[PDB]
Amino acid sequence: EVEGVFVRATVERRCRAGFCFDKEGQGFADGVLSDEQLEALESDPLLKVERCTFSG
Amino acid sequence: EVEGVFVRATVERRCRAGFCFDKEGQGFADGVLSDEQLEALESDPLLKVERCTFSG
Amino acid sequence: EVEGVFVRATVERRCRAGFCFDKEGQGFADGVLSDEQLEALESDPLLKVERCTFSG
Amino acid sequence: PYLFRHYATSDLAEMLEIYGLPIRLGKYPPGTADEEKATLLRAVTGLGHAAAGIIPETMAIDFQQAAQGSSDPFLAMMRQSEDAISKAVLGGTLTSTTSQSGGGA
Amino acid sequence: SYCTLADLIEQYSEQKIREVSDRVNKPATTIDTVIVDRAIADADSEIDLHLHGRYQLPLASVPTALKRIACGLAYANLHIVLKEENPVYKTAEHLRKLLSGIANGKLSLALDADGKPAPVANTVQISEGRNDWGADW
Amino acid sequence: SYCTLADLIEQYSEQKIREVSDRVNKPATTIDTVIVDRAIADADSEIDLHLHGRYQLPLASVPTALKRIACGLAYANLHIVLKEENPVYKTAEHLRKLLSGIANGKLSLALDADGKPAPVANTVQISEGRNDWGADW
Amino acid sequence: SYCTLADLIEQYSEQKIREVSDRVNKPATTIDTVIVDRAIADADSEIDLHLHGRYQLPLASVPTALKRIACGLAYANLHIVLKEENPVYKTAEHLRKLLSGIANGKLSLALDADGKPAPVANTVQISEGRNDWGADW
Amino acid sequence: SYCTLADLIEQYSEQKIREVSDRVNKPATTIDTVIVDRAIADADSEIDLHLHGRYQLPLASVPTALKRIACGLAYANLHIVLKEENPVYKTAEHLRKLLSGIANGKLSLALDADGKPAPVANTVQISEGRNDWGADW
Amino acid sequence: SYCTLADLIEQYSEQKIREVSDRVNKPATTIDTVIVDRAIADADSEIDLHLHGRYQLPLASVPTALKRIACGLAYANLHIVLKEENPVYKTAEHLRKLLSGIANGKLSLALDADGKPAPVANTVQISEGRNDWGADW
Repeated sequence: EVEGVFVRATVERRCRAGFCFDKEGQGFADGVLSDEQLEALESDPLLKVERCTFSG
Repeated sequence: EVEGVFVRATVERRCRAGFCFDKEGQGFADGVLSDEQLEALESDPLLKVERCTFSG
Repeated sequence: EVEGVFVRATVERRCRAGFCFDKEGQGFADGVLSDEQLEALESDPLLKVERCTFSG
Repeated sequence: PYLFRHYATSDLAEMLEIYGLPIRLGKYPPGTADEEKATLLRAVTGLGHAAAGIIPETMAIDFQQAAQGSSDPFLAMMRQSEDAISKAVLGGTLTSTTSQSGGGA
Repeated sequence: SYCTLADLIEQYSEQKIREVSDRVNKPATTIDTVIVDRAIADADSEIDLHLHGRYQLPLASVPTALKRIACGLAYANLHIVLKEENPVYKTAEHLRKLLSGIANGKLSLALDADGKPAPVANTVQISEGRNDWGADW
Repeated sequence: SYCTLADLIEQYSEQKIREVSDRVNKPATTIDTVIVDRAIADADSEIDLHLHGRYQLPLASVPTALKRIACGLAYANLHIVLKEENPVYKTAEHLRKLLSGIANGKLSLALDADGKPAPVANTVQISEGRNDWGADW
Repeated sequence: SYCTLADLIEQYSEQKIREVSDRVNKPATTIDTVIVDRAIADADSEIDLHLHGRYQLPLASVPTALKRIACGLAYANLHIVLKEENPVYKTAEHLRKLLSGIANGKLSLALDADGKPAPVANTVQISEGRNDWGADW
Repeated sequence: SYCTLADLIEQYSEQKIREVSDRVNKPATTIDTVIVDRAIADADSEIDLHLHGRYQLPLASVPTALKRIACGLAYANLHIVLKEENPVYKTAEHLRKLLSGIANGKLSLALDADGKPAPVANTVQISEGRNDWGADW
Repeated sequence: SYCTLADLIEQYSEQKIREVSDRVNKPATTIDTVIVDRAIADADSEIDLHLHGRYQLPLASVPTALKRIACGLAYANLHIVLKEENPVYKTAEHLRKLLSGIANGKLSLALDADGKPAPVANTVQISEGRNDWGADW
């Protein structure tokens, strides 16, 4: 099981091309790959964040 | 810029056609115009408030 | 009404072309225009100054 | 006087926190990648605790003064405030300007 | 890909690109796309060499000055033999001077279409800042 | 767009623009608008490269000196081959010198029509200023 | 408008202005007012570039030296092609040297007709001056 | 008006003034007063540019050296085209060197007829001098 | 192997490679693979000499700029006799200048295909850091 999910329509910093804008991607508290990119992508939320059990 | 939006997907009180509703997230905080009507539109955030400035 | 007048044949620094010489122009204590030029033109009097009510 | 003493004590605590190692700034030439920038930054960050380190001749580290002075001004202010408080509360004959020792009937 | 075959044709006319790109037919008849692609790739590689320390490599947008520089370098690369006094060589040298000025922080990389480029975080780094006793306790 | 085709024609006469812009007809007959547009865009890109650090990029108005500089650079860009001793090259070099002087803070960007340009906030930055105990308590 | 068509004619004779201004008729017949206006505007723009940091831009009066400088620069601008050894180019360079000397505070902008020019308030700025305890209390 | 038409005729002979002033008649017949007046005005404007920081502008008297300098500059201004090796250009350069030496405080402006010129009050300024307790109390 | 025979053919055309590689047949007929391999190996050895102090030797990927540099050096090595003014020699000198700039930390080694190169740990080294009494005891 993976612990870590953000499902409150919450905002996170995801960078597409030359800018970082609101979007929900990985949104997990565990990492095995893309750690250096995840840091920029996984900036903790701006707004209310609540976690669930995807169990994927 | 925009001082604040206070949307959280909820307006304070958007009253139209004689009925007062709660939706469309039209919360503003500024004295640009319609401050007297801004008191009526605002001043009732029943649900939580999340401020995310649009930098307009 | 405008408060500010100098009617004692008093001297004030008015600059015409490359020099500042005695002359009575604006001579008012209120300003809405030509403030930067008025400062040079509205140098407080050299001699006796008395004010009146033009009410223009 | 309480506010004066509070400000002086907080400022002294901050200055004591900054005291110790010097601030040192690293400089890198054009064409230094982000990974090398991060490595230089970590090296500079840990250089104060670490006695020794090596960098390319093209780089540079400058050790600048951190906080040089004394506790004299802060302590002077604290003493002034405390003397004022003592005089106001219990009088300026026994507490602030202490009456000193000396017995007798 | 800061420049394309269309950009090269527009800047130097299709005849010159055909003449300097067709190496097997005399007189030239068609433009060799592979040779042009390699020249453009080499120009982009040189520009990235110059710009790696100040901006992100995989730029999402191409600034116009970057387009001009890439076109010039690509055309200079399409010449098998290039002498010192050839004017194309002088243009390439001027463009390289512009690139060096950009790298040394004397020139700024301009707008792409409406937004700024993406500078790297090289200058951002600071230790962290220890300022306890100053947090309104 | 600091300069237009009208400006180029006015500065260099329509005949010269036709001669240096029409590459497919010999003798030239018409002015190619696409080539002129690309040359003007390249001139604007170079000027923005020079002016990005002192003023806002999307200028709402074009200063007259900027118009002259853009026209000169655009005309210099319309030459496929440009030698060192060509007078047009010397004019381009002088205009680039003017741009560099502006960038280094030795020349000021003049009035557009009646108002000043919009300098960037680079010099404005200061920490904030902590001056408690001095607010008339 | 530091100089006019009358000033150009007076300084360089009407024949030379006609020859360097009429581009469509060979031999020249009339002076093109639009071309002369653009040249004068460009000269004024360059002069303002040089003088923006020491005086107000919209000068209410034109100093005589400014008239001579504007006339020279305008005439130099009316040449489509201007080589380095052309004497008109040398005169333009001398006038630009005069302008640079004025900007660097080595030469003063002279009288317009009888009064001084209007310097900017750049040097005026001082903090404010806190001198309580010295007001005859 | 540091020099007049009489001074120009006396210094350079009436024939040369006629030759360099009459632009409409070939061969020249009369001296154009307007052209000479403009040349003299330009010379005076340049001299004032050089002398504004040390003396008052509207000089009530003309020093003799000023007359010679004005005559030389005015004659140099009457040439539409003036090359570098023209001796008149060299004389103008020498006179400009004299003016620059005067401005930099290496040469003094001589007597006008019997009295000194009028220097400006630039050096006079001092704060005021606070010396209470030293007034024989 | 930063470059291959295909890269050399693409950059310099197959005819020139055949001419400078076939030493036993006159006129040349085939490209000698051994000679080309040795030239490419020598170019790679020189590049490694220049890049050993900043990156790992056995690079897993070849940056594009490295490909261009290797191709140029390999072609320059295929000439038995190379004079100073030969343009190929000048190109080799320019590429060596690029390599030296990379070594001295003025240019960065660009992207290979999408990822960064692998810099060596030369700058990483620090003593260790003794900071007991600061571990939240």
